[PDB]
Amino acid sequence: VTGGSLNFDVTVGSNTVSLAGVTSTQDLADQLNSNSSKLGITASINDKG
Amino acid sequence: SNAYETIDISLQNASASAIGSYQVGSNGAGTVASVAGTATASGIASGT
Repeated sequence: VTGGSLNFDVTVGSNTVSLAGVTSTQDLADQLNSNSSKLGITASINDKG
Repeated sequence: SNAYETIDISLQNASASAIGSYQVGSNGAGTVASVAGTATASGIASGT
């Protein structure tokens, strides 16, 4: 990630969202975990990132 | 003990996600809403 954010769309089955502010592994993990309930997925970050 | 003498049972599709909840009939539901929930000149008109 250099010079800007990696804003992208998240499509899972029927419901579909588009996150923003994608700059690192942890940021993604966090916003997906906040949004997993909507998408019906399980965003889990391990000790190794 | 007779043919086709049965008991119908229609359990819910799921207690899972979105399919089961309050169904949203709202203003900006489809694309965008008219006078209801916005400013306008004439206002709420007639209708049935």
